[PDB]
Amino acid sequence: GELKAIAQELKAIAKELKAIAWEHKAIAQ
Amino acid sequence: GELKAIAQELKAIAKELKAIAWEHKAI
Amino acid sequence: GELKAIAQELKAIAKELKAIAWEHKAIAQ
Amino acid sequence: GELKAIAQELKAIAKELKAIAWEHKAIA
Amino acid sequence: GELKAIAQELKAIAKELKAIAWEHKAIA
Amino acid sequence: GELKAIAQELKAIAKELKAIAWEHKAIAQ
Ligand SMILES: [Br-]
Repeated sequence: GELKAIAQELKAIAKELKAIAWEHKAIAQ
Repeated sequence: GELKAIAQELKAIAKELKAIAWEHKAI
Repeated sequence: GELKAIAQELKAIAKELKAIAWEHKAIAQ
Repeated sequence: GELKAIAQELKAIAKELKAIAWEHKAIA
Repeated sequence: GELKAIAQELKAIAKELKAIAWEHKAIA
Repeated sequence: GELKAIAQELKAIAKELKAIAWEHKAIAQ
């Protein structure tokens, strides 16, 4: 379904944001 | 429901953005 | 309702991007 | 209604994204 | 539509995100 | 459909995020 595909994109977005959040944390040494 | 699920992913999103807002406040 | 839930999480999202905007604004000024 | 409320939050999100971009450009 | 309107704001979001990556591309 | 249109913008959004994500990594290096 298209609602399911919408959740899938939101999920991929969340993990990209997860990674960036981690970079900032790492970069904060 | 797939709307509930959509909401969950937005919740996770706000969680990461919050973490990011902080690490900026932390640098 | 579930659409309300979605709108509420987008409000929260908009908020964090506001905070992030301010921190960047800070770095500049 | 609710779909409207969603568009207006998106709008607000777009606006804040634009604010961040401006601040990036403004460092140099 | 309202759905149509949501897509336009999401399109606006994509655009601002693309501007952020451009400034970042300038730094990096 | 309009839902597919929405899912496609979310796909475009994930892409730019991904690029920004790779920008932060390059700085980390
Ligand atoms: Br950023």
